Amino acid sequence: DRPQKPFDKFFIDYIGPLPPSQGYLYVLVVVDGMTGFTWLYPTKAPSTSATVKSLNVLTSIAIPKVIHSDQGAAFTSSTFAEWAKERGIHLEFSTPYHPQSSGKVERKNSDIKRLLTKLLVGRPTKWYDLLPVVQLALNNTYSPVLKYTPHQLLFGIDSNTPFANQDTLDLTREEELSLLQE
Amino acid sequence: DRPQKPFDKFFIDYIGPLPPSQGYLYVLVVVDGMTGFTWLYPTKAPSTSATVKSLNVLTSIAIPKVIHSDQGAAFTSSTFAEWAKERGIHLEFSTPYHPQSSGKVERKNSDIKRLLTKLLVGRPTKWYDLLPVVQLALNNTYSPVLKYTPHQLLFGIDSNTPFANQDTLDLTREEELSLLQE
Amino acid sequence: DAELDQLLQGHYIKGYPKQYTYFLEDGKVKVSRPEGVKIIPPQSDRQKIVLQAHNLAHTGREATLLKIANLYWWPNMRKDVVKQLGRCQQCLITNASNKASGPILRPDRPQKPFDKFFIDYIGPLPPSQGYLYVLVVVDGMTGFTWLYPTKAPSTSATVKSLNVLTSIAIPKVIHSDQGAAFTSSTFAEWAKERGIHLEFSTPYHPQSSGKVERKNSDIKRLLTKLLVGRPTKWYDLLPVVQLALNNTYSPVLKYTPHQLLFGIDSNTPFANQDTLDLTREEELSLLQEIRTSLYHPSTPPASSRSWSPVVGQLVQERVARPASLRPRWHKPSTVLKVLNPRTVVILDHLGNNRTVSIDNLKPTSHQ
Amino acid sequence: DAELDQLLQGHYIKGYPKQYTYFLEDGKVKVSRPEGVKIIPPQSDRQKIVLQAHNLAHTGREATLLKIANLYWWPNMRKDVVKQLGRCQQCLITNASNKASGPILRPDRPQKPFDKFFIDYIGPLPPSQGYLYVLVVVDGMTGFTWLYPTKAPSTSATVKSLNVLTSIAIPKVIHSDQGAAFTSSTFAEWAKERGIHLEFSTPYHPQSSGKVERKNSDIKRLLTKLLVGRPTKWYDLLPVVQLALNNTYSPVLKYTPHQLLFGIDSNTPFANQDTLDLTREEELSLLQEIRTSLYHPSTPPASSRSWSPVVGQLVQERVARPASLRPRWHKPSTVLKVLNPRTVVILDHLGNNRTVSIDNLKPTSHQ
DNA sequence: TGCGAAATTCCATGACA
DNA sequence: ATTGTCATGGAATTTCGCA
DNA sequence: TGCGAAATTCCATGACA
DNA sequence: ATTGTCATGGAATTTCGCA
Ligand SMILES: COC(=O)CCc1cnc2c(c1)c(N)c(C(=O)NCc1ccc(F)cc1F)c(=O)n2O
Ligand SMILES: COC(=O)CCc1cnc2c(c1)c(N)c(C(=O)NCc1ccc(F)cc1F)c(=O)n2O
Ligand SMILES: [Mg+2]
Ligand SMILES: [Mg+2]
Ligand SMILES: [Mg+2]
Ligand SMILES: [Mg+2]
Ligand SMILES: [Mg+2]
Ligand SMILES: [Mg+2]
Ligand SMILES: [Zn+2]
Ligand SMILES: [Zn+2]
Repeated sequence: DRPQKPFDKFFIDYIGPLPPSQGYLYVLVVVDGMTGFTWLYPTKAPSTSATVKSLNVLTSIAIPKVIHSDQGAAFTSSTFAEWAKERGIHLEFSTPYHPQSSGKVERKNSDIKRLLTKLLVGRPTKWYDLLPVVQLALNNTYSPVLKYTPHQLLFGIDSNTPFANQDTLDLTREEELSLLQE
Repeated sequence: DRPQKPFDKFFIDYIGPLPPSQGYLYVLVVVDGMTGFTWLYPTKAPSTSATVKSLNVLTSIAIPKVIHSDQGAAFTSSTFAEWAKERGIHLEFSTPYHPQSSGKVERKNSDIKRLLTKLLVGRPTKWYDLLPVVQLALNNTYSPVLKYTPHQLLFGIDSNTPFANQDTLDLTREEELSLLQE
Repeated sequence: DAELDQLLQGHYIKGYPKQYTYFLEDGKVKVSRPEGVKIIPPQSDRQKIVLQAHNLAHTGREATLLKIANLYWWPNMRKDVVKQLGRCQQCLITNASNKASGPILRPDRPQKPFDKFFIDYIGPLPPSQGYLYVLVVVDGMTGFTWLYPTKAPSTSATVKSLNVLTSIAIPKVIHSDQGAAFTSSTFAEWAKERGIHLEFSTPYHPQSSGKVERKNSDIKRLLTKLLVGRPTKWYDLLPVVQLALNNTYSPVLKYTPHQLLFGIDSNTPFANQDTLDLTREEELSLLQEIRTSLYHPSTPPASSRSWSPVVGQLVQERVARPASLRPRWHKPSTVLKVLNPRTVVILDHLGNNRTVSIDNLKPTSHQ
Repeated sequence: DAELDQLLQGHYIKGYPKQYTYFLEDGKVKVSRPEGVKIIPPQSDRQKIVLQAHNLAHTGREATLLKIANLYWWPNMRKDVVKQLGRCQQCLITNASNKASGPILRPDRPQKPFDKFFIDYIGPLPPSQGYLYVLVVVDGMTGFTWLYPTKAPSTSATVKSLNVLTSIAIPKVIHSDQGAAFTSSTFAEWAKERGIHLEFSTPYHPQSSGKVERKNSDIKRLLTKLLVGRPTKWYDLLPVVQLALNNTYSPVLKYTPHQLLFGIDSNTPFANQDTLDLTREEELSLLQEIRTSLYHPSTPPASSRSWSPVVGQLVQERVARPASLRPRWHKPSTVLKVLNPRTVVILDHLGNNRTVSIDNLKPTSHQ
């Protein structure tokens, strides 16, 4: 079998609804299966329109051979199917109620949910501006299995923003209390 | 003595007052002494101002060493004297009531007065537009003494408007009668 | 499919080299070339493939081929690529030329004064005494120049000024560019009435009026120096500038335009007095000899990759004032006649005859 | 008069050749030279004579001398003529240069992606969806390009777009021209906050941003072809154009900007499949070798009459947006340091330090 | 028949919207 | 049916002044 | 070891306001 | 403190297919 490569498969999913931040409520998560590289797009609804509008930005940079997602309504619509067919993208769905992907992608999506929660507290409505720094952190995080960051696997170089200070990713006692009040 | 040359001496004089033509009443006549070449400038008064304004046009093409004229007030004024001194032009006046110049210039000024009279009749107020064709005629008229036209002596070439049909320069019987009525 | 059929069994077909193994796989004819395994599409599919690769970014010969060569191979690919490039209308009218024009002509200096005038307008300038433009009239043989201030580059202001000028002498020919003041019928009737032949530059090619255009430079340059530190009141300086330039030496000619016109300086500063002892006739004799011995330049060497027009060739005229995001070149045209190596008549994109300069043409690529 | 006194009696004076007869006539010292009889003005009058002849039309060396030589002669006339030309302020700031710049530099390609960005604005364009400009961001190593539509070339629109871009990676350096959007303090604070060093072209010299300026051409050229026959609705085409050019082959490099950035094509038409059997690590190993073996051009030959700047030399900066009938050159300046054969620091006409390109300088003539 | 310096010629450069 | 041009100042070349 | 043709490389040209 | 660039298509050169 052929070795796995970037752009072979994109894993997409929606995070939300979140507290309103500049009119946005959701985050469309796109993770490259081979490198673990992550793109984050803010949307206003888990709709096919918002999905197509956001992926149109990503696919003007690189087009995946396959997109994988759960059976969410935005992804199983005939509109999204026509959008994927026009670009030569094959759609691949996980079985209902049985979400699956890969160990690397599962853990990456775990990190994203946790990293967002830690910065939600204290400023739940300012996450729109933090999405850029969130992606840099996720993409320059060291991978124990591959022994390389997503940035290095995608570009073949070291990054100008190496996140050496590996964050705790756990909620401190104060943040635990303050998040509970909401 | 040095042979006579163009621009050695300009002879100037005023013709008028004439019937009003586009607001002008006089003609400032300038004749080069050596070639017989003639410039005609329409003015509104035999004044120093009109004289300076008209000669300023001519002296942006060629500047004479000497200007000769009668003792008319416009030429004997201290303003015109300062104008001539600024340009290095020497002023030369004929004795009061004893106008003099040269045979060639005397005859040229005769032709100009006669040629203007012949075209004044019938259209006494349209001479402003005819001044261009009047100069071409005067300057391409054959000289019996020098056996060359003013155009040829000034430029050293034949002219693109050779006036072969030498006009009568005399008033026909009809023009004699019609001019008398005015 | 019939051609590719005999290839799979082992028969020879011209264009397909014999020393390679052509096999079938996934319902596609393939071949093992040094660069890798490529698909050999049937003849009937090759035009559509070249089209799809070209249309990605409307790339030229090599950038289109490199895309096709990633997947396919067939005999003489670039031949089919060049075939599509010559049929792509968007590429033909948008791309730039890469062939320079032939070397410039140095037309003969007019033999006599008043043989040919070159006229043109300068402006608009800063308003001075209510005036905005300057009519520049240059005698082609002498360089002698007349300056007239106007309020607009109008036909009416041109006729007014030339009526005053031609009080001294009538020219044979007046040469102008195709500006509005000079191409009106009113200007043509004014010239026909006086035996003056009007001669027009090819459109949008100021080189053709280069004699007066070059004088325009000297005029502006001297006006600039005279107005340093002062407000730009240029109206009262035109006579000063006209007289100054008409008496300025051309270092290569060794004469001033005044001297070439009259053969003797007037009462200006530093008047040359060399002919003081000659008669006027001896002076004019020396003048006719000087006028015929003036330096004349020669056509320069052609550049490495220049083109020269041929009757029947496909060429394209440059678009005059192209809008934003619009092509810079017209649809292809046919060359009708070659008046000189730098001037041609073409069958226009509208359908008319048009006399144009080669600098506003490109040869249509890929024939 | 003391010098010219000994000349009349027959004594020798250095500079005055002995084999000529110098006599007196009309109260003026004269000499019979081959060209004719000329006046020898005393030393104390020669400066004023050169000045009067020059000021007629502010002529250069030979045209000024020919005027003087009509009447006068003295030892080393042109020496006194050049002396006045170097003191005429109006001539020094108005005349054109006749020495070309030294040959261009071909700076090293950035070694890695995201080492250096080149950014610039295109526009204004025909209004499309309310947008008028395009921010163009070009990675210097790969040529990979990002296109952002804006309503103005503003600092606020630049920060907004670069915040979205740098979501993927932060560059070391951003290179821009000195347009207003990039030179504001708000843009500097935005870059300092991110460890980005801002690097600015020399003023009024778009060659220095040549990497992105050249990409601007490809962008407009492709937009033009796509909009032939249609109304100029370019907003919805920017993503199409960005993707098309990022996957277009450079014939001299043999690679597309996408390939140089990622080392492997994505699911685009005609995707190159050469590395399908290598692992990603073997692919990235081949990518680092390709990135260091790319073609790099060399400095071209200097032209026949080029000048190169020297510390302490007098030079003059080109006037940015010169008004009508105003000089094109500033008062002379002194070269302080030579950063490279094409870039210098000068002591400005106002009094400041200024880093300028040699293409916007001329050496002051006559020292 | 030859040398150093001055005088002259050569000619690339750039701007005429 | 029309067509580049020429001032400018360093450099290259010729000429001059003298022996 | 050499030929005709195809494939590849060379590189002047021109436009990025 | 900063620096020209590169798609394009004929032409020039190299390589290929075959003997
Ligand atoms: C329909 O035809 C038109 O509208 C022509 C308008 C017109 C008239 N006179 C012009 C121009 C255009 C013009 N573009 C130019 C012009 O671009 N001059 C610059 C110029 C460029 C190169 C050159 F070798 C000489 C030049 F004067 C011009 O000088 N004149 O006199
Ligand atoms: C105070 O500084 C300013 O106002 C500079 C304004 C400005 C900004 N961007 C520019 C320009 C001027 C500008 N003149 C140009 C410009 O003239 N471009 C044409 C151009 C000419 C030669 C070249 F080699 C490349 C080019 F893009 C430009 O491309 N950009 O991006
Ligand atoms: Mg989901
Ligand atoms: Mg009188
Ligand atoms: Mg014009
Ligand atoms: Mg013009
Ligand atoms: Mg810019
Ligand atoms: Mg630009
Ligand atoms: Zn095309
Ligand atoms: Zn001056």
